[PDB]
Amino acid sequence: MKNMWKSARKIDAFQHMQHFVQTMQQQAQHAIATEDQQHKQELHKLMARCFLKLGEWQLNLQGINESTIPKVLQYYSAATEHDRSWYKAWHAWAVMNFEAVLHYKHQNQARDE
Repeated sequence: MKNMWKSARKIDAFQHMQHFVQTMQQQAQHAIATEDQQHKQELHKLMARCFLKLGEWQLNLQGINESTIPKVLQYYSAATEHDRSWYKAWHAWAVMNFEAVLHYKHQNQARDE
């Protein structure tokens, strides 16, 4: 799916990503055991990478606005929750929040006039 996105097929890849992460969450819910818990850590890593890609691709497609910011924020928060010790996830989450701050500042300036 990363290759699909790199092939310019964006919307379909993103929808597939949503479906795949939902399925992967369902599988996690189905996953309860010790060695299965290790596979669940692997699941968390993979699906946190996935959530980061969901946030990034939704940002790229739908741009930045009041409606889009909550969804990507939710994706990145989920990614951080899945892996708290991944630099990319936390950096992306902070970058998104900072961009939201800048966006609201810009609309403050617009509202001033």
